[PDB]
Amino acid sequence: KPRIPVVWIHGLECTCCTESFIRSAHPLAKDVILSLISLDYDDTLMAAAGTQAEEVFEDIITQYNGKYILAVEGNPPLGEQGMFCISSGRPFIEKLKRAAAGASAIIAWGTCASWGCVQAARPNPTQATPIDKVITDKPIIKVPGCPPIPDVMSAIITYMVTFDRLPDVDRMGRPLMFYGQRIHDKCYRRAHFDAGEFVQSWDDDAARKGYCLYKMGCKGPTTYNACSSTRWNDGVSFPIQSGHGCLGCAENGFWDRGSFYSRV
Amino acid sequence: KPRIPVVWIHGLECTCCTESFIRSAHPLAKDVILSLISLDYDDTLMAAAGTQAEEVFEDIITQYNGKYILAVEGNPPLGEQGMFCISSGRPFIEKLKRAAAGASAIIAWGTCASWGCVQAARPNPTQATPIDKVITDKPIIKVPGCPPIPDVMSAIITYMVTFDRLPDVDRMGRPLMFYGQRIHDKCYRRAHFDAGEFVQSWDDDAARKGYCLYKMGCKGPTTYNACSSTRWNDGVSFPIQSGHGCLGCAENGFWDRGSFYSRV
Amino acid sequence: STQYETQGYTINNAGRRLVVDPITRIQGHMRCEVNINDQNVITNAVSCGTMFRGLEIILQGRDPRDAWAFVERICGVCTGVHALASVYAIEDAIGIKVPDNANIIRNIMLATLWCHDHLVHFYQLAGMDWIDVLDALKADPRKTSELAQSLSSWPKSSPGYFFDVQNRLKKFVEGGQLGIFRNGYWGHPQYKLPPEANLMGFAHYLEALDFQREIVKIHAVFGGKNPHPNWIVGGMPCAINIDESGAVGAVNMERLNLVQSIITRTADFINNVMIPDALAIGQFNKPWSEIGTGLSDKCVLSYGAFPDIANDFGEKSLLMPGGAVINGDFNNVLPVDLVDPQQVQEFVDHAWYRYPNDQVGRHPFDGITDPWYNPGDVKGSDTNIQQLNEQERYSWIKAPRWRGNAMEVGPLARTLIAYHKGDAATVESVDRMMSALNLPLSGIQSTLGRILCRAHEAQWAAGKLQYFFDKLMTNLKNGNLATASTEKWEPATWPTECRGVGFTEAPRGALGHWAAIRDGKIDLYQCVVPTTWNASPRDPKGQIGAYEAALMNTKMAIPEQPLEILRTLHSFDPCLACSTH
Amino acid sequence: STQYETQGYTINNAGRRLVVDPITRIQGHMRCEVNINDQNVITNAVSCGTMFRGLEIILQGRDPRDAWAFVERICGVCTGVHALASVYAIEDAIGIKVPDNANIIRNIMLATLWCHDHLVHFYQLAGMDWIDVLDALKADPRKTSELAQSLSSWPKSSPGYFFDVQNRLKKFVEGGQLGIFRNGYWGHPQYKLPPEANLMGFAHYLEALDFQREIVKIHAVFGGKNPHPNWIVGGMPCAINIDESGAVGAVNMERLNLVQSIITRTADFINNVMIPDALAIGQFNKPWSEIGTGLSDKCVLSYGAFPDIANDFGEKSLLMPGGAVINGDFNNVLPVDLVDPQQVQEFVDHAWYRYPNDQVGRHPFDGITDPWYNPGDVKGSDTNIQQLNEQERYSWIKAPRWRGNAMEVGPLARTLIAYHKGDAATVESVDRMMSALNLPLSGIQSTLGRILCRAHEAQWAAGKLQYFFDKLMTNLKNGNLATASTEKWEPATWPTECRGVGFTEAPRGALGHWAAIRDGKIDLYQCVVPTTWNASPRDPKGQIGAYEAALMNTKMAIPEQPLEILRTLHSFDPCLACSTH
Ligand code: SF4
Ligand code: SF4
Ligand code: FCO
Ligand code: FCO
Ligand code: SF3
Ligand code: SF3
Ligand code: F3S
Ligand code: F3S
Ligand SMILES: [Cl-]
Ligand SMILES: [Cl-]
Ligand SMILES: [Cl-]
Ligand SMILES: [Li+]
Ligand SMILES: [Li+]
Ligand SMILES: [Mg+2]
Ligand SMILES: [Mg+2]
Ligand code: NI
Ligand code: NI
Repeated sequence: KPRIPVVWIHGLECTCCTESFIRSAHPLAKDVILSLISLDYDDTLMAAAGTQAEEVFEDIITQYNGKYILAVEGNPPLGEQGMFCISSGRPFIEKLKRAAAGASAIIAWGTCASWGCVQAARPNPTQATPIDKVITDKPIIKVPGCPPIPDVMSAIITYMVTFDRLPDVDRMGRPLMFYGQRIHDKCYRRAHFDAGEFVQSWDDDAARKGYCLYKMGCKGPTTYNACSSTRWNDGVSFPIQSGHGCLGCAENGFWDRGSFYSRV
Repeated sequence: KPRIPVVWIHGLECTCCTESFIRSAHPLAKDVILSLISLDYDDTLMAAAGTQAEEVFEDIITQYNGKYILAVEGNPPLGEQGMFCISSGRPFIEKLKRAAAGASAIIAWGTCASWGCVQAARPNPTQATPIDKVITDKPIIKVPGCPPIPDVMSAIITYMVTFDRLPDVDRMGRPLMFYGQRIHDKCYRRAHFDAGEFVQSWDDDAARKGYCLYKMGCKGPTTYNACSSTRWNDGVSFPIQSGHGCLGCAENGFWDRGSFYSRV
Repeated sequence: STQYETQGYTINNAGRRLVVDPITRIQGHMRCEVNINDQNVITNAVSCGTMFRGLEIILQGRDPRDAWAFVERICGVCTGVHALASVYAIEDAIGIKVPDNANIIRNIMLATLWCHDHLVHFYQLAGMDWIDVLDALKADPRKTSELAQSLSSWPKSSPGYFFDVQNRLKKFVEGGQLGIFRNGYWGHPQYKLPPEANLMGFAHYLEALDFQREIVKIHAVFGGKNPHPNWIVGGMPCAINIDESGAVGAVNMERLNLVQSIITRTADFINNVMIPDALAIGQFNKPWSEIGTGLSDKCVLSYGAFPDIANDFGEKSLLMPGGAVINGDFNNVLPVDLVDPQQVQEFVDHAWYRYPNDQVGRHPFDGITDPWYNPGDVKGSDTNIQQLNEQERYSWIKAPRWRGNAMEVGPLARTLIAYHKGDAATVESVDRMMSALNLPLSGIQSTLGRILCRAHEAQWAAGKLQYFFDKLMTNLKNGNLATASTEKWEPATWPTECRGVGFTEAPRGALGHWAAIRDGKIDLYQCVVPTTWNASPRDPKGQIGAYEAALMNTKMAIPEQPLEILRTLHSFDPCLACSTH
Repeated sequence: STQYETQGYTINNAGRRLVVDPITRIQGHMRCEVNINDQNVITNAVSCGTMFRGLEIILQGRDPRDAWAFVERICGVCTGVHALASVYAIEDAIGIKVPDNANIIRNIMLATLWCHDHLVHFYQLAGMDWIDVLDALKADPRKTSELAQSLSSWPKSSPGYFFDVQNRLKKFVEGGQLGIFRNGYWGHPQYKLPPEANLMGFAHYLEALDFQREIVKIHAVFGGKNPHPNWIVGGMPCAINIDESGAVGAVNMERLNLVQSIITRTADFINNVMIPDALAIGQFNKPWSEIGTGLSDKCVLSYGAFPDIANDFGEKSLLMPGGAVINGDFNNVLPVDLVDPQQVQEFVDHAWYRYPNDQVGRHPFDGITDPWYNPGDVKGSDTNIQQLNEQERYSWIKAPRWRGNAMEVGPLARTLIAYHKGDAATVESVDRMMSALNLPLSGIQSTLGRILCRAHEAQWAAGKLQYFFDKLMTNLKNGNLATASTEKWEPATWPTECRGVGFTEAPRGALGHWAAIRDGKIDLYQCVVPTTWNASPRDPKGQIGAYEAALMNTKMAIPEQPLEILRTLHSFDPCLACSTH
């Protein structure tokens, strides 16, 4: 049976969300690509370059007009007439708008596509702007994080394929399944928080016992994501488990909320 | 270089600890057996039976007198002159005593060997008795749980091999590394406990959000183990994560502390 | 010495007596004794369970909702099956119906166990009876690669791989620390594989030892941990949430994706490693299609298992068929009723228990577990058994019978029942398997057949995992998420007095738990477990159980090296803790 | 048109112009233009970075302790290396010395990234330039098995395996949804592997796609997550506790056991899959040992990396040597000083930035990042570029030079430096590789050589992982657990004004971060990254950078299909987000 067409485009970005996707443990990214979707355009993986890649993009969005899903990683810069991000000699925003117009729905992977992420941190030299401030007439599912968790990305994909619908979202467009609760609502160090048992300096006796990272700047109390439950890299760890407070990386504006080491 | 000799014996037991051992993810049990220790006697795995197995036992404990580690799974029954557990026609306790006499140290795997476990629950028909009440002149490391976590077992083995010493223990003989803290002091549902957010009946809305299991009888607040941090089966889950309260299975007497569904 | 006739055998305790104690590469504690005649053929066999714990006694007075957790600790090898039987029994007593997803998840738990337990048995327990590990050192790695590639598509077959396995074994043996291989039976004339097949088999032993750990991740998702997952009366505790806030706290799409990945891998391993190895053992050991028949051509029993219609334990629902055959009459598969007092009964005239009348058998609802260690004259003392007295009490295992008949249970039994009930898949599978070996159907009724049927069933169970997973996902796609019924969770909702039976097919055979509840507590809890049937001692008629029968008439090449006894015993996958509980 | 001479090249922009935009199978955004003569030979090459974000501007006024987290997001492919350079730079500025275990763990983080990044590049990014995926459909599975087994001991080589892979690919392309293979260069005359080698390589592409996910579990243990692990100024946040209460909250023996298991698996995969495949590509593409030389026989640069003596960044400490070669004189490996204002300088005369004097170079402590999009007299317009004007400003990438020389950085550069400094391991590995190919040492200075050196370095790094792990364990055995120095954590302890340099060898080459702190805040933060060097535009002398040089003089079989351009560009593993930051 044919597979659902997917076009994956890249604006200003670091490629962490694409990397995160290939770390999926179940289903393997290999199996997603071979068996669950038809990944029909992706600059990071595709054989064709240049004019041949432009032909793929054109052919897919034309033949599958109204039927493909658009995945976006990164964001468009509004500065310098958009020429802070150039594709095929034109502003990236032109490619985003053309891809969006034919899409049935859009997945904004990562904090860049969802909110702005590091390039939009003060003073935002390029006037980087999230996807939903440019594309205003399409469903957009925001999957924030820098990057989002690998098996969250693959679970959202499998959900959509299996159930043939978009995930239910909160008021910000984030899937309820993984973004409905705070990191701090499911944190294994919460017993220490509630007891007043805190790391006060790195590698102190508290740190060696896994005490709470609140006083070291943990932003878990204000951050919605699945890192403390699903965890990272086939469930091996998450930031807090390995001794660093949450940075807040799934939340809009997290770079400009003060130092990472200042208390929430 | 030669590997440390290990004799593994079995009293009254269900074999859960041996099965747990072979679930180890890192190091694989294969690699423990081939490269880290010399597993010189083990009724569950060894080729030899009967007289040939008796020959192995006698040869190893004689050749390696004072130099082998004794692993014990299960316990001796004192009822019926010991004949509730018979090995080579004689009470198991005789084999336990002979093996203990030559050992440098003893590992009591599981709640059976450590404390008694299910056969010692009321009314203890066989007068099942933990190892440390019979063997009183040897170092005994207690590794409780029904069974202990696979990767805890293998970590304790690797510690001893790498560091050439017994783990430091608490006042009950349990390794501090894995038994120093309560399940509840590292439980990811603690936020819910602290907020008064509890499952009240199975599959209620609270259960579907991962609320705390205290009102369903969870014994995590009185149980020392690593289940809520190291977790089970290559970190995949633990009892509470999959929706059942802790039974208390690492603690002495846990079968007779009232119903598993009565609150702490 | 004495002789008597039963079930077509002549039981004769003249001649040399051989003792095998401990029996290794089983779970728990067993002793076996035989007599051999002047032709080194077994003329008497004695099965003895050498442990007891008393779970039936410990269960008295417990809350019924807690029972599963206690009885799960009957055994950590067949882990989960006793919990399943317990929740079935308590739900049958009280009158609880569970939601469809709970039933489906319980069927996934059982199928996962079948895959795990059968795979580990084949390699870690029985494998060294068939594979000469030390002879693997003589293999040519290129010819090993050729053999493996002729049998299977499995990827791991390079000559370099087989050389690396061989070299690792060489270095393990060279310093004299042979570990689990010390003082084995290597070189015995009944080892018939060529060196290349021994190396291939050993490589696969190691692959299975690694891979088995993955299978039980399914149990960890739904049940929290393995060994000894968790369950509830009323369904399962693993609440589901796919598309709502808080799915991080429940079985969600990521958890289900993990389960699917394990299913696929498990089927792949069983189908391309275990199945071809089993058929190859068959090919090189065809005489063992004629050894160890025992009761498998006389009397076989299955209760049935895997109800596909939630809360329906009838014939139209159970995916693994039930039934009984007696008197060698496979043309009349008989229905089994676990409440009928004339069907399942246990005798203790040759076991270490007290009944008011030891000449009669007790149905489990009338069961009694009153331990009484009384070995009589054992040519030593009460604490030094030199020779069990099989004319008197000789085991901790009770003697179950069905309508007074001694039965075999387990994979071979089940396969025969399904075949003769006309299950089309089973008929086709068995016929194709025996055709491939160029053996008659009767060749399955043997020690070799037990092994072949176990492998068959691992393959079947791996397929059924996918079928059950798909059923679960269908329900989720239709918005049916329920995993527990709690209407009768509270004891104030229960009958003041009630009783029930929980039954299934554990890996080793027919399992039942009989429970009576009074005033909110367990009044009686009696278990009859598959190895209780198979390892049974004798009854008042002198009838022998499945292990003793399968050993009878067996030729031994070298009396002091009991390889033939081990082969046949191990073919049943004995679980002695289960048998005695 | 114009023509001029530089670095032994004749740069001539007469004739037909070809444009490749987008370049795919890279990170980030790149445009390449070339001119080709009547003989289909490249006479001019133009490297353009088509993105910019401005991290150097964003960092101003931040707390130095936070800088690592911002600059880590320069790139998610080379994830971690900017964080490492950053904590090095801030520690250099303030005067912080980290504990030995922190240094060891940082070295493990870096070696893990080298293994991961090099492996994925080989298969997922560069592989399809060498392997004709569609031609794999024509292979014979048995001949594929025989080829694989002749090259490696890797287990996964059965004929049935290769048949299964081939059939998966056949099914994939059967519905006409070719996905990442659509409109590729399949059948180009420069694809030289036989069908069986294409199928072998394709199988390995899939194996590497799966396996790479495991490598980064080391990052998850020590750094929380990958991509984008966590770090601190003063060491690492992953406190260690092996034998005390509360080890469940720290890096304990179980966590260390996980790390060891990954190290072993990673070395096995690299040594038995990637290494033999790289040599096989060499064997079938020997002409590519003479194509794409560029600057690699002229000017190469390494800063050095992997300090073995904690806090010592000198020659006696760095396990990966540093040095520079110019003028083709490999007999004179010169020392590099990152503070010397006459050594590293960046020019912007051909880039989209403002300087007070664009005819001079600025050392990074004097660096300026003032973006100015001014493409000048393009063909087309400023928002619709048909041809860049390489006589004016043509890129977001600044142009770094070393003592005024244009340099190549990365695996080949490092290999040449270490070889010519007499590093025994590097000399042995290179000599054995080139002997296996029957090629001269000069054959490494080429597009093929870049790929061979990358494979060499993956093997080198996998071995160093074990070395570092063993060093960590030795410290733990001696009771040395410390992972952070905190006596200068608080801003009040810092100098009021200070500056520092952090440097390393990222997978793609020499990386430096230059930081100035004043009054507790970042006053200046300038990055010069490996792809900044390699993808550099021209300077005031018209000197060309490594990519432009490597493309010069290349023959194209089919001008419209840029396979030769892709091969050479991909051989550097371009990271365009790194290059522009
Ligand atoms: S470590 Fe962070 S998320 Fe966890 S309990 Fe403390 S403040 Fe909350
Ligand atoms: S689920 Fe149990 S261990 Fe966890 S917070 Fe609640 S009572 Fe404590
Ligand atoms: N299978 C199994 Fe265990 C036995 N006998 C049970 O039930
Ligand atoms: N490797 C890498 Fe990325 C680049 N160029 C950095 O630093
Ligand atoms: Fe995956 S591109 Fe990486 S920076 Fe924060 S989400 Fe963006
Ligand atoms: Fe591992 S033998 Fe299983 S019952 Fe509780 S520890 Fe005992
Ligand atoms: S920093 Fe990001 S990865 Fe998770 S723990 Fe915090 S949301
Ligand atoms: S029941 Fe046991 S397995 Fe752990 S969560 Fe509780 S100590
Ligand atoms: Cl794109
Ligand atoms: Cl943001
Ligand atoms: Cl106990
Ligand atoms: Li029922
Ligand atoms: Li320093
Ligand atoms: Mg019973
Ligand atoms: Mg810069
Ligand atoms: Ni059992
Ligand atoms: Ni990069």
